Amino acid sequence: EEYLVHALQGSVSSGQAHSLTSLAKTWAARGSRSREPSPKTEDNEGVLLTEKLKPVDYEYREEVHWATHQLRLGRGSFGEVHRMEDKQTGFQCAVKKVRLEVFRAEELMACAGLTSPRIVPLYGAVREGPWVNIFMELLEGGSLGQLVKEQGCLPEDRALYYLGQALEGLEYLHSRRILHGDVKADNVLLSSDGSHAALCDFGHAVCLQPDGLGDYIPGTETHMAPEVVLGRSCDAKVDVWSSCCMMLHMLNGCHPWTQFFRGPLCLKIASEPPPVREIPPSCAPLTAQAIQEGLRKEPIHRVSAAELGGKVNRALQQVGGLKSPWRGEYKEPRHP
Ligand SMILES: Nc1ncnc2c1ncn2[C@@H]1O[C@H](COP(=O)(O)OP(=O)(O)OP(O)(O)=S)[C@@H](O)[C@H]1O
Ligand SMILES: [Mg+2]
Repeated sequence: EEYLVHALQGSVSSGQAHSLTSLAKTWAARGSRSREPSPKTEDNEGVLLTEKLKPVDYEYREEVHWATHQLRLGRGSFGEVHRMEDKQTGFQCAVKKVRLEVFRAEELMACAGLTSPRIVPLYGAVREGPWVNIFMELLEGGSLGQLVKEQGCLPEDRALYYLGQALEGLEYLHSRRILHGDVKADNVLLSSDGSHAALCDFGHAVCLQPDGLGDYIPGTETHMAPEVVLGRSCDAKVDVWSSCCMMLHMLNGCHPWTQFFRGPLCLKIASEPPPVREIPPSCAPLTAQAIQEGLRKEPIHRVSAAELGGKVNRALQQVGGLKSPWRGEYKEPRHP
């Protein structure tokens, strides 16, 4: 690895996941470093995983070999995301811009090389000094979070449908010993037609060591599982808890806890019963039952992503499949 990395450094190369991953480890180390003076030559290095993004003489600089266009797609706690165009190939994709000082190699490790349709393909990453750029398929339907905001709430059938696809994605991750670390609506991306969903945002991902146990800071407070808050050992079940919080979010048009408690929520999530009281009463028995098994406080008793995927698939059948329209009528969220 050490020899490989040395070769990659200073250059933007076409290559494969492991190369990107190995280089990304060096980036995390440099982000921790003390403030230094800017040199005259700003380091430009990375690797791209598709020939639709082409370096030129081992360089890939914004406003030279590529550019952003139009308004921002979105911004989370760590990165701004834009549409982009490669000036050589004309290819369009998304860029997530992250400062080196907050970057984590795991964000790439957790999705470079993967090939689930429920996970955004990673196209590569290059850095211009402290500016990290992460390239990935552009999805024109926005985030599930944006949809929930627009529509107010989602119908039970849309909610079940998307939760199911998320769990397909989590099962793929979990079987590869990857924890997503921040499952929520804002980190699920949609097609133009709203038919396909894919997980994004591996900024809080951790690579579960062969043990299958974890380092792990959670991404979003409202979606934290009790075992996390209690500071105990964490596994993939953490994600299924999160997915059920996202489920509640879609149904009620608001995160769990929020309407009832003022932060911090660590105390509450640990102290209180799981927020199954926030399951709408109008929900079908199989929906309520899935959400309840996913919000078991003891992770050992909590269902796996695969197990829950089954339950929610059947619950969708019970409500009579995906009938509701895409971008339908507004639904008033639960009020406090
Ligand atoms: N590939 C993409 N295509 C379209 N929109 C995207 C894409 N990636 C991200 N977005 C949007 O940009 C937002 C922020 O991107 P994220 O990757 O979630 O960044 P982030 O939330 O800062 O990451 P964390 O907090 O470090 S896990 C998402 O909520 C989406 O709305
Ligand atoms: Mg995000």
